[PDB]
Amino acid sequence: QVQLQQSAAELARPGASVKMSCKASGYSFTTYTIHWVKQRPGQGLEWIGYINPSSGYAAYNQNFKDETTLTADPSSSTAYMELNSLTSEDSAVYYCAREKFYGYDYWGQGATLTVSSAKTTPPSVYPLAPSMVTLGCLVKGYFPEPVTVTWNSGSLSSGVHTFPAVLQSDLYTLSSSVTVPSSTWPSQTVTCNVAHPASSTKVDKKIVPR
Amino acid sequence: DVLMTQIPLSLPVSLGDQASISCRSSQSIVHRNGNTYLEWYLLKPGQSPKLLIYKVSNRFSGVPDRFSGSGSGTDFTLKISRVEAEDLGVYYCFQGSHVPYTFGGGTKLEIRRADAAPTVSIFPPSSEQLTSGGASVVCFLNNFYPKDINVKWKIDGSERNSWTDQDSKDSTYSMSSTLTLTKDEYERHNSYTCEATHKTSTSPIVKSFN
Ligand SMILES: [Cl-]
Repeated sequence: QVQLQQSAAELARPGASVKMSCKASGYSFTTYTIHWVKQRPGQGLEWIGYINPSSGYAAYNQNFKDETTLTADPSSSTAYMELNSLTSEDSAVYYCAREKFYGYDYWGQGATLTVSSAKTTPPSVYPLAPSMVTLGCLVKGYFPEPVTVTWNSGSLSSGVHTFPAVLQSDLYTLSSSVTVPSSTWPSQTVTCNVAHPASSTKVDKKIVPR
Repeated sequence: DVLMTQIPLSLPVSLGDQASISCRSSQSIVHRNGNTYLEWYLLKPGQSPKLLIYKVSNRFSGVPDRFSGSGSGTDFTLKISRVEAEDLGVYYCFQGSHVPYTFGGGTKLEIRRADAAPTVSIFPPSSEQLTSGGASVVCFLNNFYPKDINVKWKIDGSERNSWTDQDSKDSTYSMSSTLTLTKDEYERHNSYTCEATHKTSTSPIVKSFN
């Protein structure tokens, strides 16, 4: 069970530093190099660097070498990317990935970095109630990205539509919908589960029929 | 740096047809050891990148045999035979021969299916949000094709947005339009109207609420 576990969301102040981690498990940590890749909405994918935990050598994209430091701790099977002199330009999703023989075969889940002076704000979660019936929940007024939404703890997966967040007045708003057969609601309970990792908050909202 | 130029930017394709994506490097990407470390990755919405092809032409384990890679020197091609709906997303080529490693700009593969009219639904502000002191009317326009669509919000007749990626199951698009206003302004109006104009039907799809 090869796994690269990151952390979903980091908020850091302009000018500060942040140290993101990539905990590897399921294989011999020192035998593969760990690479870091940046995904900024309108800039494709960018390779940041890699660290070879066996030799200790880190290679850097020279465009970011003055703001980037890569390290690895074999005793905890963890790779780290430290970014310094942060600007809004550094806000992005960052992935770690392992490689040795056939390219980047396993990837971390990604870590959303936001560089801002704004305070962390958990979302307000409101229910949206009215052959086929559409329900939803509105996840309003949170910062920073991201939030995750499931329905019935992941048991309700077909018929879901989660919409990308929109930023207004420095806060994000997202909506999620789920379409269900009428014969099951409100007999079988339906709950939207919202997670805001940056504030470490989880909310479960039952959609009452009223 | 090695520039990776990917063609086309957008690749609409009908189900079962073939598709071809090209990648051209600004210089040869033959490593000193004789290998060409050209890889192909697929970024599906909401998922980490997925390795498809390594060393130009070698299919990664678990990748369906309908994906193939070819090319040499500076010109490389990803081929998808009998495209399936699960194939949609953004394809990237990647050269791992010369530091800094570089990705292509990405190609968004989109499924071309029959035109589909959206299912429109409108949702009033919940009780909880009203207690808070805001008012959001939410309009879902779900399961339509193609992506382009128009939405108009009208309060008492007078005039007053988030798009999903393409759905991997039925190749349709969905959109959410949220009208935000103060609770005081909400209390002093009666009819709220969400109109949906799409390529499918000549008449608009109107959903209102009192
Ligand atoms: Cl590998």
